[PDB]
Amino acid sequence: ELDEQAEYETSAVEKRMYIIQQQDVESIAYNVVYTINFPLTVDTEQIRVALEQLVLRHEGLRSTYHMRGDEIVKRIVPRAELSFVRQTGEEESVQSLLAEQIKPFDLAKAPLLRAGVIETADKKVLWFDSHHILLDGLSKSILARELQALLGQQVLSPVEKTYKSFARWQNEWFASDEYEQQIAYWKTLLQGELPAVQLPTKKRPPQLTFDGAIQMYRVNPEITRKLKATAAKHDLTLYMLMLTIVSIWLSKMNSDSNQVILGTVTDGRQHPDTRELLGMFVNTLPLLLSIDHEESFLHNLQQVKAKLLPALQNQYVPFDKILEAARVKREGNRHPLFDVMFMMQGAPETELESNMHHINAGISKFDLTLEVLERENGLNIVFEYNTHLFDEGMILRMVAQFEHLLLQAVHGLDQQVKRFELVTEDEKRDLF
Amino acid sequence: LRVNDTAKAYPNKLIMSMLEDWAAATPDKTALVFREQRVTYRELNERVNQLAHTLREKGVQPDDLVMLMAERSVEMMVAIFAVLKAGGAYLPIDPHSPAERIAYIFADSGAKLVLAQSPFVEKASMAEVVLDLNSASSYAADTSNPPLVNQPGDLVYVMYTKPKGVMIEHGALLNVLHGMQDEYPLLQDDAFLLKTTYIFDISVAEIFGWVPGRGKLVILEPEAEKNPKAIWQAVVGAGITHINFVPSMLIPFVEYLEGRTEANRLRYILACGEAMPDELVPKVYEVLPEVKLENIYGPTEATIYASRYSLAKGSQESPVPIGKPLPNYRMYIINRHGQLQPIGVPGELCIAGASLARGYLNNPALTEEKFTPHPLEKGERIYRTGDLARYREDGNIEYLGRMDHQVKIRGYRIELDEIRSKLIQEETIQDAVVVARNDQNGQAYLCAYLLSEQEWTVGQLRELLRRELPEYMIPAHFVLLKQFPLTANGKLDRKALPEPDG
Repeated sequence: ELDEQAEYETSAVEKRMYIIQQQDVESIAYNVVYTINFPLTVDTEQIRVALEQLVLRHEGLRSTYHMRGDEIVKRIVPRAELSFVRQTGEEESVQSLLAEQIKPFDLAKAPLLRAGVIETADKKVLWFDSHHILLDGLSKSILARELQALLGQQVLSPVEKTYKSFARWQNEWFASDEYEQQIAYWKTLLQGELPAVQLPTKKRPPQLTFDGAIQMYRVNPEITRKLKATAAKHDLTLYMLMLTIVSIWLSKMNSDSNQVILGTVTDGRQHPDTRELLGMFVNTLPLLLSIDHEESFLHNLQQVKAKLLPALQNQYVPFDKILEAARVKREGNRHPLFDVMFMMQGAPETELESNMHHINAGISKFDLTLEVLERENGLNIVFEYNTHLFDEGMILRMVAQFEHLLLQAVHGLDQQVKRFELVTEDEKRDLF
Repeated sequence: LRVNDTAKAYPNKLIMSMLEDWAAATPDKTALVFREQRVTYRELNERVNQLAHTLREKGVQPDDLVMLMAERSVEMMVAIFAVLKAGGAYLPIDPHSPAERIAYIFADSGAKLVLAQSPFVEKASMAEVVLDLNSASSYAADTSNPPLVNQPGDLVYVMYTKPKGVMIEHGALLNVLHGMQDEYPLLQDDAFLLKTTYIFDISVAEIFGWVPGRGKLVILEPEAEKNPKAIWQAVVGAGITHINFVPSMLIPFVEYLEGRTEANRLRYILACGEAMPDELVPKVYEVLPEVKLENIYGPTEATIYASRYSLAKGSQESPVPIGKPLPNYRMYIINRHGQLQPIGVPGELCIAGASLARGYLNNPALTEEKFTPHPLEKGERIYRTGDLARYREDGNIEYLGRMDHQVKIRGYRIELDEIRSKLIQEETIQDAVVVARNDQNGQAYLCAYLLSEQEWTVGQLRELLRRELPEYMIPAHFVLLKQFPLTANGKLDRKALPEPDG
């Protein structure tokens, strides 16, 4: 634990978030929006009071980022005033009321969080808006968990560690032999020529756009259990299975390319003493997967496993460092190493977390993001796609193709991947 | 040689003397057209002579400031020409203006008497000598043309812009009426339409531009002021040949496209008052071929108009220039130190010549501030407009806007016209408004006001601007509108610029 300094160093990933936001101060691209449907019996002031305790409880909600010369620096404010607006409306105007709430953040101003309650005839909808530099995936689970405890009239043990302590530990760890060995793996892996994933898009904008939309494909609970049973039968996780299906899908849409590249997200909780801290820990990893179309689906699952484990073992090299080691920089109309993001988060830890609906405000951080979410014993396969690159009809087709391919893989484990069709029968009929 | 070689000798015979000859040579020729009224030259001239004597009977010497507040009607023409024949200057007032300003204008003007249409005598509160314009009492039976003691140096009208009154001499006006008539001859066959309110210098062109060629004047009704289809009827109905317009009013007028036709007689469209958009030039010609469109520029202190640019049908201008000056006009673009600017360099636009206004009425500290004896006019004074402009290679002047508007934010003083050109490229966006706003000191956030009935969220709007230009000129705020708000002047002003939302 660090001593009470006036100012602290920021982590490499905190530096990246700050740099990205300061390069487009008007961008709401990294706003993390969630909703929770509460019944009318809940007292809204209790929610307001509970959130104010979490503000006082977590330094992340009182953290302010500043630029001291060329060093991105963090200041800890002792007390911050939380904006809490109250509005009454109707279900027909919820989205309109929410759009007015989505405002840019001043990273130099605390708290980096706004909230409010939209009361309707049926529900009292709690809404809160945070920035990703503070609220990553696990942090939200920690927030939902502790808000439920407080609303349930329980007490919380004091937070043992602070984010700034992890920031210093990781900064000093960057100078160790272990880091030099991890970045050496990335140097040898990413030195040669890297594969490019070309998607059937419209003409690309000269510069990167972030307008997007979401389509949700629901894998019913029955199929989901068979997938889990298959993965467990052959010593595999559901993540490895879905990753291999996405890799094959991208491969087939890329003229059956032998190599595919796609990004993923690791929890980034390197030190075990950070599982309870609010903060942005998740690290982005590039996955160089090889799809042998002549081999069976199982053989590709083993190859993906063989390629994945080295990546997960060297997962704690910051993405910006991986860019440095690869002699690659952010240029042009493509994203640096990958254009497809594959995110995956397990089932909600609590009932409150289950009723949290991730609101996409028309944003796509990449060309396409596949976020498989275990929800209600099924799989919510969210297709986050760039609206300038795909029409609504184009994604509904790609989604239908992915569904058709997923159904062939579960029913054809021992079949060669080359035998799985991507084009649907309805597309053949209309072509004729 | 290329810009100010405008010396063209013109007859110094006064405007009413020209009116008199036309009534004496061709009495029965149709002179005015107000709905069913088709007054002839002999009918008009005599009614004018009636009102002239009662003004002379009430001590109207030259430079006498006669006030007027008669809305568009045949009585307006009778009032104007008679006040001109009497010898005094006619001072228009808007009947719909607050009483605090009419009392201010009258007090500051020191006018001797007021002629007002019958309803507007009570609105002219505490006016010393009020001869009701409509009542027959104010007209003397004598119809003999009064003697013209008015010289070219005496005031003809006083146009008010705490407002200020622009004192203008007679000969200054004659130079433009003969100037416009040379370029845009309004002959017997041809007619003019009265669309602009007569509290603005533009109207004086319509009011008098029909006498040099023995044309007719169609007194468009106040009911059809802002109504383009009603205006459009007057074009085909009376065969209007000259129309004065403003960049704002003509776009609705343009929106009635080529599908409508039968306007054979129309010759010229003279736009003035604002910088003309670029898209408006080719859009007009498809809607109305065989017609000459002209861009006009003229401050009130420069005798109605000052500059004109003839727009060829086969040419498209990237900036629409305000053009070259009129006959006997000389325009100068000087920097803040009072020396002439070269081609392309912005500077304060200044007009000089015989057509400069006498100055501001009983505001000498301001008159000498704005009408400064400049050495570039051989000691004669120039009117400092406060407008930024520049010359083209061929010499046509380009209007750039008011001073202290362009800000070197992030190190660029480039105009905002290129920004307005990319918004309208999308069919969902109708027009363009780019105005900077300073809500607080040190916090300046520019705002954009467009017209798109289709919904555009906050996130999508910033990315639409990315497909046009990089991220360094994007407006800090965006505003959704259903119709552009304008002022009562029929113009776009930054005063009617509200706060951003959505």
